Amino acid sequence: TPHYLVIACSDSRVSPEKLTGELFVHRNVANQVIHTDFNCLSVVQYAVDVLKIEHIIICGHTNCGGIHAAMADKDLGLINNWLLHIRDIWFKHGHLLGKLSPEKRADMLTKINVAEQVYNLGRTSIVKSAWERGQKLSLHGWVYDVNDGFLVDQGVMATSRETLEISYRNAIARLSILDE
Amino acid sequence: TPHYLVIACSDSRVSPEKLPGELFVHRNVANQVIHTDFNCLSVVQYAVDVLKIEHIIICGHTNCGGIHAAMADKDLGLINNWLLHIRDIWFKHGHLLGKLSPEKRADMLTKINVAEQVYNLGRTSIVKSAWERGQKLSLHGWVYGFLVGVMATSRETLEISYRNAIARLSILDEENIL
Amino acid sequence: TPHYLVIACSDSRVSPEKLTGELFVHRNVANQVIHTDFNCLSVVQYAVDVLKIEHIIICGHTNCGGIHAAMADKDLGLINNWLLHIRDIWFKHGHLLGKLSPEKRADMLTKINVAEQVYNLGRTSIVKSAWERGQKLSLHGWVYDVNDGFLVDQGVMATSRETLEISYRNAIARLSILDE
Amino acid sequence: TPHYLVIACSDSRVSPEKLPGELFVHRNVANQVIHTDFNCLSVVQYAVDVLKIEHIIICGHTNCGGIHAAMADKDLGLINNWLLHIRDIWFKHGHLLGKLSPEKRADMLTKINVAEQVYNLGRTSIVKSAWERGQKLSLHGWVYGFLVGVMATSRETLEISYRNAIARLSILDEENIL
Ligand SMILES: [Zn+2]
Ligand SMILES: [Zn+2]
Ligand SMILES: [Zn+2]
Ligand SMILES: [Zn+2]
Repeated sequence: TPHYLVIACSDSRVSPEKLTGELFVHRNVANQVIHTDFNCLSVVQYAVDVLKIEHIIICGHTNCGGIHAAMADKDLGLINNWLLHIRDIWFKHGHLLGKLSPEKRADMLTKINVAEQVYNLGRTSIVKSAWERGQKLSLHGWVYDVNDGFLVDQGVMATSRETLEISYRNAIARLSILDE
Repeated sequence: TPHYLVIACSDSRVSPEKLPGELFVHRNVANQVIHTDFNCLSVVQYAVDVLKIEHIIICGHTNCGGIHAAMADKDLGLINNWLLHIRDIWFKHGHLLGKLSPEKRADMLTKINVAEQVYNLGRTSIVKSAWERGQKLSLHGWVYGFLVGVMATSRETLEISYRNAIARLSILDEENIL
Repeated sequence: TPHYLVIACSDSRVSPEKLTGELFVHRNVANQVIHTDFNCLSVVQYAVDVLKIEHIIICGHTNCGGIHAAMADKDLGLINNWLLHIRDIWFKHGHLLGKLSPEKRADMLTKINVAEQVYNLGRTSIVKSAWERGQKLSLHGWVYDVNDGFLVDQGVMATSRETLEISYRNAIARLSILDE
Repeated sequence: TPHYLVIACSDSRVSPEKLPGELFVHRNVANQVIHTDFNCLSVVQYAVDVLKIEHIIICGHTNCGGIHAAMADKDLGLINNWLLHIRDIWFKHGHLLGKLSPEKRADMLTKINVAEQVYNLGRTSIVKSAWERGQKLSLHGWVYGFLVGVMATSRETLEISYRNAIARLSILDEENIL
């Protein structure tokens, strides 16, 4: 029975099964781990403390309607509140996203979003505690592209608090090198 | 582009994409719609108000870990709180479920659970408002090699269809009685 | 420093300080402990596991706008979702509430609501665990009346899972005896 | 009947009712407005849309346990997750805070925190919509024997007032620098 928790986007048309009964699956809009979302956290706590799942994959995707909607900033109603976390992420990386041509930002934000969600998952009390008590647990952030059908392990792979901080830092720095 | 929102369980072996790009998908433990879950409510509000999705399917499944875990009631930690809503639904139907033999109880609760979550979904401000302003929106509760319920198209048919599912489930087959 | 967590209503005009720096305070609409509300649960977990607060009081009040709004069933918007938990409580006790004259139901629902929130608090993983590991912890449900300025310890006092189940049962049964 | 919503901290010694039946009150740990907290959002939506409350006050306080706990970063369990939003705000202002001496850092974060939570409140769909439809609504961020900030009346003045509070807080008194 299952060995991977995958956290993926609700509007991704590639299923996690296809892009990988190994799988325990959470999906939400823009593949978020929000610090205080009982729904995702519950899932994570069950996967780690009960099922002893040893890999968590957060998978984003290009051409993601949740990302595009966080960026366009329309009055969508309740979902805007959900998407504000992604807006906080755009402004965390505002200088970086402003250098790019505007048809290119969404795909940058999509990758940055994945790194930030991994960083959040790694910071939950649940994952911190598992790493502190010796439990073998790895986090991964991937981004999938259906323009291709293909994948990028998005620079973020973490196996301890140490490797989370480092791999988070370097993913962002690797994303800050710009294709002319 | 998407025409269906599927709310399904995180431990389900099968992709909701059994049954491609017509699906918008939310997965959580025991396929719940909790009145006040920002995560599931956000998905529903976006599907309905923004994407104009005209069908919401809550799809449960038999041999559900989350259902079993809610009944075993061990100290699992945080997930126990999430599963408390499942234990409320168990006690709402305690006389019913006690009339089954032990080994049949899980699969009944799985079925009851779907009906209850459809009732919740239909009582959201999101869905009630969409029906009140004439939007076409149908809700479905299914249980997943076949798909074995509840079907709503308005607040009156939600009430009808929920009460019928429960009465229908209250009628016990000999092979299930204790 | 503090020895009581009080959970009270956001629209109550009597403050918990007055009706009791002893106090750590949570307030929300209709003084709820909802199973999966990270906000209240957080508070409870901190009070019990960190501050080692030994008493939790849930205090309701008569003439409570949250209760009245759950009962009238207007399209209020987002808050209706919050108040649905209270609607589930009305229907848990529908036969009992139908016997009463309609000008009397709200005050009955207010008291029943308090018993149900205590029962929920007692069922959290946090409180179950504290009782299981020997920690001294008492729960109380009170209802305050500003028609009077006065109090009723609403039949629900709990110090273990055992006393929670019992005291919950008897509170409801005591509330089911009707004043002709 | 009520004219003020007060969002204050659960560990505050003083009743928000220092400063009677004019107050509708929400209390949580470190007086947060988290974008997706159903509890606080519900209160705000009811105050604004239903009770027609024209003022929202986020009132923080010095010597705040929740702020201290977020900075100490011990393994407290569930509450750590709630306090993570506070640590995000710390790191958003990491260069600022690192320029203070250690024993002054808490009280700066308390002040920053209020400003950040007012910014959150002003960016809610609830508040943005109320401003967009012309409703009179002002937001305030205060820190509590005196009341030592941010004041918003529209989305443009929210932006102005938030940026000014942060720049104003960035100007360091000699007695606070390290
Ligand atoms: Zn997406
Ligand atoms: Zn399942
Ligand atoms: Zn009240
Ligand atoms: Zn405080």
